Amino acid sequence: MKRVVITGLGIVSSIGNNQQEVLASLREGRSGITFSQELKDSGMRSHVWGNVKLDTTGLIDRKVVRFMSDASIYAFLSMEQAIADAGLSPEAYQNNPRVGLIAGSGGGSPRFQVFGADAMRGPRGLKAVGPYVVTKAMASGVSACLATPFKIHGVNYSISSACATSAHCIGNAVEQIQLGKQDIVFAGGGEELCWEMACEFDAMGALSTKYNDTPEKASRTYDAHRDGFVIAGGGGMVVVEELEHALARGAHIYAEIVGYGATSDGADMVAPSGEGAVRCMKMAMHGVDTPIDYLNSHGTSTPVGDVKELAAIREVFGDKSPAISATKAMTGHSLGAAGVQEAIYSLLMLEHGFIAPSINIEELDEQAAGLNIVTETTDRELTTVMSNSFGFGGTNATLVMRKLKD
Amino acid sequence: MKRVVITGLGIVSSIGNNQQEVLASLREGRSGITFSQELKDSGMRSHVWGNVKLDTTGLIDRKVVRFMSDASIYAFLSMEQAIADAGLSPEAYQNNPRVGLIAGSGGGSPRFQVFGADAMRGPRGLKAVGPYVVTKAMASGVSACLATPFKIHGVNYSISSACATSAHCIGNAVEQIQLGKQDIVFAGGGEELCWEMACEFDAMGALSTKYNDTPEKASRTYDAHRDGFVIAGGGGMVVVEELEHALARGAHIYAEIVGYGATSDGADMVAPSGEGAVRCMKMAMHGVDTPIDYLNSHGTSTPVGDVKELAAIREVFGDKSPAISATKAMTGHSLGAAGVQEAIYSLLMLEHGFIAPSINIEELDEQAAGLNIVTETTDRELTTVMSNSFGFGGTNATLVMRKLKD
Repeated sequence: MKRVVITGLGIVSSIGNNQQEVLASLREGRSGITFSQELKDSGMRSHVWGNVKLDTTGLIDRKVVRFMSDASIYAFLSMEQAIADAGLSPEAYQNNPRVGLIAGSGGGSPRFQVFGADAMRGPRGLKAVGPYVVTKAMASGVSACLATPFKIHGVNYSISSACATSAHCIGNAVEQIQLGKQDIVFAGGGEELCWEMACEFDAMGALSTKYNDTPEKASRTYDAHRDGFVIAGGGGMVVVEELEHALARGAHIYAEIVGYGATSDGADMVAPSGEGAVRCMKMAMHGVDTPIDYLNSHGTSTPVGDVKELAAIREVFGDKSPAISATKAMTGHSLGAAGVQEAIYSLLMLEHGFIAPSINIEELDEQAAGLNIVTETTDRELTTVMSNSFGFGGTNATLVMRKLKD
Repeated sequence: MKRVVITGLGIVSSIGNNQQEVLASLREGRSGITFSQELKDSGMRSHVWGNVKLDTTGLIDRKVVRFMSDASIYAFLSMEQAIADAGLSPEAYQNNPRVGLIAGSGGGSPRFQVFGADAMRGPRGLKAVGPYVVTKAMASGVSACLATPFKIHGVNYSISSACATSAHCIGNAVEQIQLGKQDIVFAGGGEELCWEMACEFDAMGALSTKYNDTPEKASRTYDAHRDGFVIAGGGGMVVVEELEHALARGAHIYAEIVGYGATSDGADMVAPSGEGAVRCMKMAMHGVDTPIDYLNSHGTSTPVGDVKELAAIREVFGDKSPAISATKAMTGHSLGAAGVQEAIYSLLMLEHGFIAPSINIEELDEQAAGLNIVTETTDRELTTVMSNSFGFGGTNATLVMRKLKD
């Protein structure tokens, strides 16, 4: 019966290496997509990506970083930011059984899986593989690599659900607190950016390929000429905390998590049914007495997906369409890190009072007609915001966050 | 405040392809470890494994199986068994928002990650990769591939936590019911068996290498000459259901889940601290008014691990040491599938009234002195059983199950 609030945030993405840079990008509709020589050289048709523009060299202690893959590094850097932003000191969160960590990635580390296989087939065998590939490649790398250095004693595991990954991590963190098991749970995720994983999506025809010469226009949610998502990477982390506990320490509260929906389509393996999304949004709005002012859509910029989601939104809201914008048009699709990053973009909009634009729409899709899709930065006092995450395998997640009465 | 029971089970392991074969093996102390030509040819030092002796060819519909890797296949076959065992008909669990699925694997699919990378580097590029590698390789493949064919509408995601993976899946399934969100949750996991993933553990020195010529004696938990675990694969799945709901339909109840502990060491990345295990077992016994009759230990057959756990058990029980046996001596370590498989071995013991033997102990370790480690099949009425799962990254899980008063 506990109330749950977010008291700190951290982020490393294609549009910024901290919340200050991300905020500026969001206000300006600044694209984080660039041309990738790595993707091109691999033989892929998609040569654009949402890359993290930061050299992480030396940013993490040698003895800690030896066990990590990029998803973990990104998540680790985001957690450090979150801890500082939350105002937490070591004695408050370390070696404390009421403090946990739930963070994951959608793909683990294809790069280190392959590195290990290649090394093993070489003339050096096991010696070339080394003793650190396991923690780099295992699916729970993101949580294992963070829980250990930060001395976490509470829950510790990774949740994985493709594009919905980090949204479920936050939702499950919420449940641990409601259940009275934890006081604080660091929730989020990370994802590496590499051709080893990207080629898989390109082979499936999911990625954009017609705008390689104009990377900033490849990701274009709702535009009539969109042709797939633009892959990205990065990390994000939020401090999910129980209300009394947060108030007792004088924490700064960004918002209260008032709704969480998690459903399944039980239909198609790669395309959304729309029906599961309807159920998901309704579940999250259950008991939310205020209207939704802004909705950060999943909108990956794919022909079928953008539309199914728009159809589900009409079903749920009918004529009360809330303001809508797809930030993926600026950032690209970070897969496992999308859920937490997009929850962070929404919290910043709620905190600073503006709606980030849905950029690159040259010709609005017909099925988007009649909806309030915001295409230019607009200042507006927001109170209740919603963020959708629908992943492959038909797994859906929706989070609803609302300002806590001052 | 709901009570949670287990009403059905399914299993595909090194010691049996169904619960009937597993039961016979457990009663006889029959080893499921064999010599692996695949492991030897790869250049590894460990040439033994706990393989699933079943040809899964044609066992799953073509259109469903095209998206799956072995972990998913093993988990899929286990679910079918569990549904039949639970007495559930399609109209009861399909397209039902109160029925969910939480299942994962520890490594996803190293085999298909590598296959995709190798194909991409060949002369055929993307054409050689194909459109199915994503669902095969993504970390949530096990849940995504099962939720879709079985028409699941409730929760759908994968939990990953190395050796504790499927134990957390079951514990999280329990919480969904206690929260009143679901009536039934299929919980479990699977893990593929391949050199691509095994070499990573061998490179780290975790696997047994001194008994390749006598495979049946390689896994020897508590023996003084153990030298590492024996890797295995397979799957398992249990039907976690709310009590009233189960009684209302006349379900057969194997046991009630009376305790679930989930902790973190926050110490070593690969070795257990023992302190996190103490806290984990205590949390799971919280409020359990009956003594633990039998404890299915994590016991992987490693020098340091077996001992830390034995030390934690002494700390918790002192002089009330319950009967103890490590079934991994017979089955090997199935990683992500270990948790649910071992919960199934314990349920069969509770249901049939016997304690499976801890085999291969020729010379008992000194630190095991004074504990009731069962080395031969012994018939005994059991009432409350406990099963431990401690994984890399210092993530712990303990489940406590008890017979429901007739």
